[PDB]
Amino acid sequence: KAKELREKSVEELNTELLNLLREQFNLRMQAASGQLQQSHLLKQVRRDVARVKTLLNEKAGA
Amino acid sequence: MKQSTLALLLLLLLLTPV
Amino acid sequence: LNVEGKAPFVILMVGVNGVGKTTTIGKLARQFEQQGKSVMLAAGDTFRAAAVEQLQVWGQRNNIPVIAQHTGADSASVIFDAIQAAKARNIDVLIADTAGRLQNKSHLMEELKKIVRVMKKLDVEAPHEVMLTIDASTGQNAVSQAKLFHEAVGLTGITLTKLDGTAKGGVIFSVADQFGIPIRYIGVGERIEDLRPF
Amino acid sequence: NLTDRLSRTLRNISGRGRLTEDNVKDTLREVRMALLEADVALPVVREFINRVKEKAVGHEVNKSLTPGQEFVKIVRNELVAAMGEENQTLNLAAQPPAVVLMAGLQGAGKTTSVGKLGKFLREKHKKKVLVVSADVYRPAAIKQLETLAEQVGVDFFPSDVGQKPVDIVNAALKEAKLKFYDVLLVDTAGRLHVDEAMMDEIKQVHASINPVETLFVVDAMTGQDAANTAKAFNEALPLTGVVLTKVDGDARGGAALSIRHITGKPIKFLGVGEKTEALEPFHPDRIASRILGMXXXXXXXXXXXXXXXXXXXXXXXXXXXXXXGFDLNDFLEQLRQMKNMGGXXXXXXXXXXXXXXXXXXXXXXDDKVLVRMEAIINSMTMKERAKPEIIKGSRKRRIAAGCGMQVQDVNRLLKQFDDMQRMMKKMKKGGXXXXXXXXXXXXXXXXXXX
Amino acid sequence: IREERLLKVLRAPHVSEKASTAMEKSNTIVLKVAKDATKAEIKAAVQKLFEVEVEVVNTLVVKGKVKRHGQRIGRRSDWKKAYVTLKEGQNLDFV
Amino acid sequence: AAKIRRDDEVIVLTGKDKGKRGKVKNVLSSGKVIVEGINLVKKHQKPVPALNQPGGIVEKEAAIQVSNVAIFNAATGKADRVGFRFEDGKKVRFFKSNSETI
RNA sequence: UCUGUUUACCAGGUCAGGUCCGGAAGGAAGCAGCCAAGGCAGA
Ligand SMILES: Nc1nc2c(ncn2[C@@H]2O[C@H](COP(=O)(O)OP(=O)(O)NP(=O)(O)O)[C@@H](O)[C@H]2O)c(=O)[nH]1
Ligand SMILES: Nc1nc2c(ncn2[C@@H]2O[C@H](COP(=O)(O)OP(=O)(O)NP(=O)(O)O)[C@@H](O)[C@H]2O)c(=O)[nH]1
Ligand SMILES: [Mg+2]
Ligand SMILES: [Mg+2]
Ligand SMILES: [Mg+2]
Ligand SMILES: [Mg+2]
Ligand SMILES: [Mg+2]
Repeated sequence: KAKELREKSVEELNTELLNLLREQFNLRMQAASGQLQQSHLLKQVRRDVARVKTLLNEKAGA
Repeated sequence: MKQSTLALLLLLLLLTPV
Repeated sequence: LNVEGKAPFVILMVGVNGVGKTTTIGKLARQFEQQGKSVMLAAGDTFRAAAVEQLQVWGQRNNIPVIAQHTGADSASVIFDAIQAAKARNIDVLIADTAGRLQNKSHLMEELKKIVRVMKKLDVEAPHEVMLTIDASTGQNAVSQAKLFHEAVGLTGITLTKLDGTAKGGVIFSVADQFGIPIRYIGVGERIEDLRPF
Repeated sequence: NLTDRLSRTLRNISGRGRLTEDNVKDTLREVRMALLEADVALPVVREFINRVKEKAVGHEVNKSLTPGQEFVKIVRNELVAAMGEENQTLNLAAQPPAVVLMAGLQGAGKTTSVGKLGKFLREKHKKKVLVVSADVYRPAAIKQLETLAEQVGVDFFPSDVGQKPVDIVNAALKEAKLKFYDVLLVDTAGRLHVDEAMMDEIKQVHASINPVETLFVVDAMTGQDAANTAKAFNEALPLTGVVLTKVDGDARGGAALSIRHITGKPIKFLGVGEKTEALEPFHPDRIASRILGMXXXXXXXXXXXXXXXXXXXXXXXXXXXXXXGFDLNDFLEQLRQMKNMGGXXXXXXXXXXXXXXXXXXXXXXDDKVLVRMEAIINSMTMKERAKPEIIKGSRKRRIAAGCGMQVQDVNRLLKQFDDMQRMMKKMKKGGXXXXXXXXXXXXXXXXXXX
Repeated sequence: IREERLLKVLRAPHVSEKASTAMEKSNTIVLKVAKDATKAEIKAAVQKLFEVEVEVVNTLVVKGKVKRHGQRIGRRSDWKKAYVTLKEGQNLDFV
Repeated sequence: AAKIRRDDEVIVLTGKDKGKRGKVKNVLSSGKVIVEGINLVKKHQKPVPALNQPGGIVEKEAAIQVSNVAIFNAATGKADRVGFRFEDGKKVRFFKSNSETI
């Protein structure tokens, strides 16, 4: 990603980030209940979050 | 009855994966 | 199909429950007796209630000797001894019945394999033919049927039955595309003359 | 075998968080192509999957937001309400007389199903059953019914090919009313729905008998023609219900769905083996769950069938363990009794919690292993069975040589009996709720499989 | 409060016999929550995320045990447990 | 700049397999490779019920030092040594003897 | 000369179960249970 996210406005990013947090919450809720088969997902989302955040900053920064 | 379920359930079962 | 030149030429009939194996055997028996072939029948269904009697009745109607044994006896046995009586009467073709079995049971597939091995041990070259009977009302599940049946007994042929119904039996296309197994006959009713060449 | 395709499908969905409607779509498409691979009523595939598509758009669950639980739950419950809304317990309504007919296509399983019903209702009803074959057409069909009837211990009414089906069934009904029977099972010849002389003939038959129930018999492998068959049989004959057979094959038998779409008649029974005992009450929860791979209804039904055939023998093993303690006598009794109820697919489907950790391709052959155990413990002197700790090297040479097997196997079996001895003791000493709750599922660390 | 903080509070359902007991008998659920979250934020977060009505949240802190792995002495991390009272009104279930 | 890679057909210079040829399954970081039909060991496996793993002696393939295997020239039928050049703008491998690309 | 009792494989017979050969037809080595029996104690 990260080219893809780069072309979105700050608002859509802010809707995306919250979505990612809901997804993350749900995922670790699954993993905590031992119902999670693919674990590769946590890392997927946990990192995507960072990506988004790192953009928000530079859009405010400059 | 109970003791039936108890015994044979984890008898058959517990025999398979253990 | 060429049944010429063997003492006898033996055809194994395989397929899941109710597809038309025993009736098809009847039909083939007629078809080849019409061509001047000497034909006899193995009832290789010693498992299901009246599975042998049913074929014996067909053979009684067609004046075709049917080798028969008790319920609970071995199918492969009746098939072998049928090959033997076949040789003894100097006949061209024995048609070996088998009990219906679901292809995914997979022990019964092995039973069929055993039968094959039997016909192999009597006549080293036999059977030269393994035919799978498929119902027309069936379909892409019969894909899987063709899979486990061909994987098991190495089918040399396929006969589609109940094509007198509304079913087009299109699943053949997907089967023949996969396994390259030739379609031999189409069954078009419940009488003795109801077999047709594909 | 939808579970291969449906597993990749709905498991795929159950992975992705806040799933796009596109993999929702693709998954629906794989359910469509899956039921298309099952040769279930292809137009009805399209209809069913369109329904599942519309249902799967807007659901929310606070328990777990996972959309895969939504697709599994939706496909399940929807197949449930379309298949008759959890009708297991209900079955057929019994009146003091009852007359039921079995109708359908050539080879669907009618004659077999008649004898299954005979046995089942013989067990549940505590009443008298009479059966009759209206089939003068298929060779030895009447004899087939006679054999099955003799096997299930059910009175048989004689008939021959020289008669007319109407006269036959009229005679049967007359004798039945005269001899005070209740449940009557009439097995009819297989016939094409487009064969007018036959369909008319049995319209006349029905007219003569006046049955309370007409059951259409469906091979689970039946194709797209099902909807056309069910309708035809429902328009002339009309049927009051459906029996779905050969569900022990990998065929998904959703064709009955088409059959229940046109007819609207309930589906009462699941034929699940070639044996007389193989009649089950149909249940959409059981067939849909059976497709999905994890089941609560079939878990309670196979634990209640295991418990029904094993009640007096686990009370015999509990009385001998009350007197002499747990031995290879009480274990061997458990083995023969356990071999009589034996099946593997009805066992793994009862436990979804263990099947979530282990591959679904796991199978121990019960007919092999069980009878092997019975055999090995049949090779022991009675002192070695009541006192297993004295079994030694030469003894296991003797046991292994007796049944014609390997010493390693005997070691393995005595190992099993050792574990079950321990388990018997742990069950004996502790309270039932504590011994059942204190059982631990061990991971050598939370990191999985290692 | 901000929602972004909320979604970061609640780690996991706590599973045990005590837990089940309260859940059945007193209508109460048991949570492992971030070490720093407070009764306010947990009330907020359950009421928000599970969308059900919280009465009161009682909490405690569990000191992790001390372990040995291959002679080495480690310390399991601390954490915070929360007994969360739901009003008789709602019925909370694991599907 | 890695000389021996996945799926190359190689010939074995050293060890009990000297002279044998085969196909590379994978490489390991330590400079070890694992080759088809090469360097079978008989390993004893304690039966594991969770993985439905039976017991017994499993013949398995054990890693071999990559210095000991040579990239097999199919043209010459001889073991070869490898080198690198730039064709197009891309870095490519070739055989030293006939100086032909791979 | 009779009674109880015991005595796992390695005296004997039947040899269930299971297992080898065969396609079967059927044989077969034989564990267990039973009977002599090895005894002995009591008479
Ligand atoms: N309409 C029609 N019916 C057929 C045809 N071939 C067989 N049948 C019918 O289908 C039914 C089953 O036939 P049968 O020969 O017993 O099949 P099977 O495969 O031998 N049964 P099993 O597996 O129980 O031994 C019989 O009623 C029979 O008359 C056909 O070409 N058309
Ligand atoms: N595996 C399995 N086989 C079944 C089941 N129900 C019936 N069968 C089998 O399918 C075959 C056909 O059954 P049968 O009772 O003759 O069907 P039918 O509908 O009476 N045939 P017909 O139309 O000729 O009268 C028989 O081999 C039988 O043992 C089932 O639920 N499972
Ligand atoms: Mg037949
Ligand atoms: Mg019938
Ligand atoms: Mg308080
Ligand atoms: Mg406090
Ligand atoms: Mg720490």
